[PDB]
Amino acid sequence: VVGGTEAQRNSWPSQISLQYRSGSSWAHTCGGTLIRQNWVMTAAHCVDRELTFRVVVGEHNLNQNNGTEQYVGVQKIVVHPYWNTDDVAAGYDIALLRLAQSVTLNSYVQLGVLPRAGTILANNSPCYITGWGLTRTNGQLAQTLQQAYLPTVDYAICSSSSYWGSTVKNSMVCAGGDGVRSGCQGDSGGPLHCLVNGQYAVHGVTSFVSRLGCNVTRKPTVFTRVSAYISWINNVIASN
Ligand SMILES: [Ca+2]
Repeated sequence: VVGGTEAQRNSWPSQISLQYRSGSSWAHTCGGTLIRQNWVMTAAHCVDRELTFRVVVGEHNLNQNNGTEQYVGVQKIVVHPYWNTDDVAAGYDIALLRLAQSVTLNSYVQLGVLPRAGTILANNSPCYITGWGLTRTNGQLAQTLQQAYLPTVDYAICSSSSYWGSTVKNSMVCAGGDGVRSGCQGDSGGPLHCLVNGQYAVHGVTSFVSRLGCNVTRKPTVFTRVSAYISWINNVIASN
């Protein structure tokens, strides 16, 4: 997250760190949202590689013991069947991970609240992106979880020529684009939390930014629109 502030430890308890095995250690690669005690919602593109993955819940600082972490292997990966790795702009950038164990809920570990199917937010709706992604374009991952206030940019504006044009689909949510704050590599798969009727819900799964850079004016961060996939999500959990 570029232009973020450090999140309080208990603000976003559904945020997870998706990590891969790298030699004798584990490396953060993406975010995710805990949606059942044994299911995580993330981006399809985060799990294209043939890697070994684990999920960390209750995580705050990737580089130090927080006293709150639970580490769990990934047992099954269900990518949206229409996902195509060579075409992120087509959408469908969403995947569900079944965890090998059910995690224990507490102040640091909670299920993310999902929007009702079909819900579209009004332009300029208040949202926060969270994650441990790069804190600058071509920079390095955050140690501590970051948040940044990224108001939505509706489809009409986001798909206009000076924004993302045809690249953005109505199955996506755009947010930010102020040239200061943005998601960035390593935030992919994580939540966009938006305040609606007094309650934050996870409206987006972080998907992509400009090839030009993370914080680029009129290139808001783009997220898979969770509310476009509620039936798909329910169907997968029901059948697995
Ligand atoms: Ca830690």
